[PDB]
Amino acid sequence: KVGVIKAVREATGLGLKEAKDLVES
Amino acid sequence: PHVNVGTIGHVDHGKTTLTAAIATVAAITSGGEAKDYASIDSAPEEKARGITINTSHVEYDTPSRHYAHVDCPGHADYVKNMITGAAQMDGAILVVSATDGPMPQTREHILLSRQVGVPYIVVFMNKCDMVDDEELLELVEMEVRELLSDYDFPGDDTPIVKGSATEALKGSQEKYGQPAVVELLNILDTYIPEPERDIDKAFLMPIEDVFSISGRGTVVTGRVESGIVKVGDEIEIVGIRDTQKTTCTGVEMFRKLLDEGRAGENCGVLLRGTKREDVQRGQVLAKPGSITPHTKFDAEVYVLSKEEGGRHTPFLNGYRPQFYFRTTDVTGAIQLQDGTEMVMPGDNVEMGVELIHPIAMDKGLRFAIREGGRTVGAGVVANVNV
Ligand SMILES: Nc1nc2c(ncn2[C@@H]2O[C@H](COP(=O)(O)OP(=O)(O)O)[C@@H](O)[C@H]2O)c(=O)[nH]1
Ligand SMILES: [Mg+2]
Repeated sequence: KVGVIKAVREATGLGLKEAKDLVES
Repeated sequence: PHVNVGTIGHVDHGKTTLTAAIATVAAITSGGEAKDYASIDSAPEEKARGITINTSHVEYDTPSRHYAHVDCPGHADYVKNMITGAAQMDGAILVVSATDGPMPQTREHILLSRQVGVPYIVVFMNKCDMVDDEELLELVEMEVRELLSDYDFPGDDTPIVKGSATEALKGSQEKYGQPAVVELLNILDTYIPEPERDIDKAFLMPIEDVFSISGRGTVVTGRVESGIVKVGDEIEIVGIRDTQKTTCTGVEMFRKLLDEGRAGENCGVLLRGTKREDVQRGQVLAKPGSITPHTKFDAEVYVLSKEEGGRHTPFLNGYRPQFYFRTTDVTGAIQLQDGTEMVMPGDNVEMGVELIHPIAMDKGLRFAIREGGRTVGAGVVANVNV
């Protein structure tokens, strides 16, 4: 989960909360 | 006592708001003052040593000791302040927003603190009032801990406190406000060791002028910047030439002897045996073994942009400007690393430097880079090699 969130954040340039919300959605 | 601190972190994360928060909370018991946000955000600009910096110098004290608090309104201002060392910060309050914590500004700020030599970082996270959740806060805490561990900082044992600067300014007694700034003050008063005094450091004195007195010997003048020198103290001459041994036979100021030469005062000191041409400006006097000379070293160099006077053209590998170490200029050849051929103005990276002759240096020493008398950058020694 943490790695996926970090990868998504690095890919989309969004914030931590937004990346986590997208990952959990 | 007196301690220098400051808030580092990403822009908009609330560094200025938090600085005002500690100001107002320390105003309890009149230790500080209720501080307006705008007054501190309007940092004055000082063009010291041909380098222009916006810095807001907040001051307050606690029952433990007085604090000098440093704030900058931008990344360039922070970088300039760290590298020119307007006020060395022995403690840094890493301001991390409760959301979007590990941004590249914080990424480079932690590395900059490591390079410049900030010994201790205390982590505080704000904007917790905008965050309703707990596991993402824990994830941010884990991220900042790992990032601190990534650059030689403790991380695992690094105190992390959680709050909200806006609530602290508002006056809410909720844990994320005044209680949060109150513990943060506690970690500032406990975790940060009392910094060493100049007079407590090992003796060192750069040599500015070399005299000779009949019947007395060789006199070298300069401001002692650490420790104490007394008659009978064994001292060594380190710098341009190879290290030479001598012994103190007298410390005098205005043709009158002093009991000892302390740090911060421009005393003159007599040397035993050494001749007037065996010593010259640029060399330092130091306790034997305290410092060593080096020609090759790695330094965190900030290249001034044209806005600070600076320079029109970028740095490049093989550029050999003059390097100024406290009393002397020495030609050093810039040596970049792999994948850095061009070094843009206004940036800061780590380069290797090879001086034409050795200079007494150790990690943490600061120097100016110039050509033609125009400052083209500033630096700080991060590693010395033989
Ligand atoms: N809700 C909330 N807002 C904050 C907090 N800290 C800062 N802010 C807001 O974020 C803005 C920018 O923060 P600031 O201190 O100016 O960051 P800096 O300019 O980089 O030092 C401020 O104008 C505040 O209104 C906080 O703890 N909680
Ligand atoms: Mg600011």
